[PDB]
Amino acid sequence: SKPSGNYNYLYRLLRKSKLKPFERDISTEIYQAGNKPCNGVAGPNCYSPL
Amino acid sequence: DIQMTQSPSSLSASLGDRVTITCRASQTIGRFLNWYQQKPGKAPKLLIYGASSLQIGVPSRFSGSGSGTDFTLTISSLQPEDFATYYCQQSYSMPPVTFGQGTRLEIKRTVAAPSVFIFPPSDEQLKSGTASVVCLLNNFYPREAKVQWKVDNGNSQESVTEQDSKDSTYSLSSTLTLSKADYEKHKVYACEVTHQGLSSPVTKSFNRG
Amino acid sequence: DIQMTQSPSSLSASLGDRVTITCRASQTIGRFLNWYQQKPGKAPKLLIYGASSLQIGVPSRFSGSGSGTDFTLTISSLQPEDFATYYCQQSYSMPPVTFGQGTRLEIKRTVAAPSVFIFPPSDEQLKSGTASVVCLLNNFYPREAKVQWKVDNGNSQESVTEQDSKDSTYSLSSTLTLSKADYEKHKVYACEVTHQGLSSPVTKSFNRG
Amino acid sequence: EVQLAESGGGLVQPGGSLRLSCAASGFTFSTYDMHWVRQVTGNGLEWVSTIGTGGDTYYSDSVKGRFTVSRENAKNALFLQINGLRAGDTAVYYCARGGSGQFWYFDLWGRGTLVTVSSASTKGPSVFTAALGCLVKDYFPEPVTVSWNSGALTSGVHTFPAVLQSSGLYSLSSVVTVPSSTYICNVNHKPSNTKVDKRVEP
Amino acid sequence: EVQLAESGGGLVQPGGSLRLSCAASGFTFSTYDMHWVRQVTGNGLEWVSTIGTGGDTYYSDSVKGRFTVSRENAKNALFLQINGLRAGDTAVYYCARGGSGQFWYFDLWGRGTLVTVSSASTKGPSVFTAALGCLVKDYFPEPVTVSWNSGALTSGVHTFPAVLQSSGLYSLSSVVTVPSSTYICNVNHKPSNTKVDKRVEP
Repeated sequence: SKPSGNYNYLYRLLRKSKLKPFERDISTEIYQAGNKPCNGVAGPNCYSPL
Repeated sequence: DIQMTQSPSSLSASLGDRVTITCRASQTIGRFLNWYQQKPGKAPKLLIYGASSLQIGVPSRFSGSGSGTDFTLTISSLQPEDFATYYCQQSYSMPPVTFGQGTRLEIKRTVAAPSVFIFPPSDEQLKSGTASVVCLLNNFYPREAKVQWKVDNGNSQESVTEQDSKDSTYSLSSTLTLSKADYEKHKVYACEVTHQGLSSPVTKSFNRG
Repeated sequence: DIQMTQSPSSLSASLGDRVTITCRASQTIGRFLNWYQQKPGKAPKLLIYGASSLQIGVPSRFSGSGSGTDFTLTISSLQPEDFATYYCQQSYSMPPVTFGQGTRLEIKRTVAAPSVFIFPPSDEQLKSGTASVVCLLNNFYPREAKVQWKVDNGNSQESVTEQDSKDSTYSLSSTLTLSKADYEKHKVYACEVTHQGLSSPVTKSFNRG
Repeated sequence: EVQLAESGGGLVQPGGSLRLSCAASGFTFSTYDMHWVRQVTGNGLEWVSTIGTGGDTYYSDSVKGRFTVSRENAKNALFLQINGLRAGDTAVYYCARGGSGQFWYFDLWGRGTLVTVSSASTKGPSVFTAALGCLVKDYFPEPVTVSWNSGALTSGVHTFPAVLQSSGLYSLSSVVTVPSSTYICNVNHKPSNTKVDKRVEP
Repeated sequence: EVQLAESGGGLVQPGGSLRLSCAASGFTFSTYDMHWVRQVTGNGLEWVSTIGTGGDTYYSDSVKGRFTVSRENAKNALFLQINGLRAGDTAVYYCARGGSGQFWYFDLWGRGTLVTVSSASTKGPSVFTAALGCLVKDYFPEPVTVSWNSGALTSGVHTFPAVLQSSGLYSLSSVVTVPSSTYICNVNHKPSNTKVDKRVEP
């Protein structure tokens, strides 16, 4: 019962390399994306978080 | 969700021949697969369960093979009691069990051409409501034939009988549906015949006065 | 001194099919013959010894037959673990033992056509006088794809990968090797392709990059 | 002998309630699971529902929500409550038993029952060397066959399977061979309890 | 378990001395005969030599005169000394055991070893919807396969076996599928202790 929502529920959309069964991942701070990973922060060309 | 892909709709072979009924799965199911035999005149019956085990009472001429994603039901010597329909069922996921589309086993013989006949509707059908024109293909082995209809060079479903053991051939009947007494509405009513080893007349029509 | 003549180098068959690998000898050797199985990814292993005795651990689907001057290794139902290379060996003259040339067992499917592609390498090789031009034939079911090279419309050794486990097709790679001053002397090149399904691609012109 | 009984299958209005029945005999019924599989005319087998030993029920995707399978440990009675039927549900239902083991396999089959969903009713059909035939229209599912010579000629007679019509009725195209170097084609109908006949000549 | 070990296979100058080794385990080694069978690249099996239980030795026609097989009853140690090797002797050797009976047949096979006789040496290779790839020249027998983008790429990746060169080196070819409605080929040459890579971006 949250007409607003927009949080409290997330899902991953990357890292399809191996994805072993029953192996979860919580690290979503920053990941290699684009030519330069934004020096380790989020933004354009580095939308690696879920 | 799991689907099965069996052998083609029909398989033609003679007595004592070796038939390998192939049936593949959409994913790996291991050995959770079983076969069934169903004669169109009676209830179905299982032959191979678990794709490796033999059901009690089944002759030793039957044999099951295949696992994971491809399964093959191999028969060594076809007997007159073995010609029937067969189905493969997956059992990996128990609630959503599915079956194959089926595979027909028929006796192989020479290419028998049908006796192509066509008869007009009697006066009773003309006194009655919507008339119809029927086409007939009798006693032919290549059941792959199909009959259509053309108007002056509303088609209905055709009907095929079982393979009569007297000649090992099939009989087909197809009819055309029209409106109230439309038999006098047109002079030409074309039956579209098509059969292997036959001239296949695309427009077999009457000649009204 | 004793020579052996086996079946053709390659045999095509599907799962559950019956394969009879024939291997003949130069003279009467009695029953002093044995069969061996060798997968290209591991060491060889024996299946039939003495042409009548089955090796312990081998499934009953393998069967050896023949004696004297003609031997036949009969397989009843092919399994995914059966597709490998086989060799026959005579044992009559034990110090001068000889082996057969080999027989490959491949999965039978539709006749796929090789997707013929050609692309030049980078300038790193063009900096040297010995340039090269590759001619790619990928994902085709057969393996006897004969590829040559034509200068101005030299030849080298081609390369073929193993059959895929899902597509059941082979991939071929041929390269044009030019010696010193041949890269700078000749400008136009052509790849010669010959395979079933194509419209005789004897010439596939290409220009130096 | 070991066999499974069946009853209750028949014509029903679309969406009308219908109850099937199955009765086992010749084995311990309390220690085996039961399954319900249908087969549309011209189609293959299709699992509908099942019930295990512990009383748990299971249904298919297009089956759950309108079906209800029930089973009693005594009297060897098996039932399948059906509601909300439609034209797409017309199929031959077979009572089957689940064999012992770890996976679901059908080791015992019953005689099977026919269930047809339609709003039409029984209607009297009309009958309409060379070979000829009499066309039949406005037919209905019947337990008898077609004959010739007012019922005296049945050897050289061929009867094609029926086909459905838009008015909820069937049609037949039986033929016969007569010498021509002409007989009355008689059509009997048990559900109509009325006989009709005609004739055709070369 | 029961298996046969092997060691000593490697590159050697033409005519240089070489000694292979085979170690058995899991059975009474002193009561079984041992055989040596080679297999040239692309060719079939070829019997080289063997030694019986009594210490007697036997060789082939092109093998006798330059080979020397030896075997110790203890330590399950089997050896095969070779001298005067040539380019035509490059083949994959296998350690095999002679089973019981009155005829020669190999009931047990070893891991197999590779022996190459050439005067060349290891040299660093040079690397050079559409389908393209990278071309490698001046290669060398390698223990690891070539991958694209460190193997993390999930697209269509293929690698062809090497081809012989005039100077004793090799050459390898690889293809890849890229969108053309960009990856880096990683050639990690282990014997050269140096990695080389290239890109095939459109």
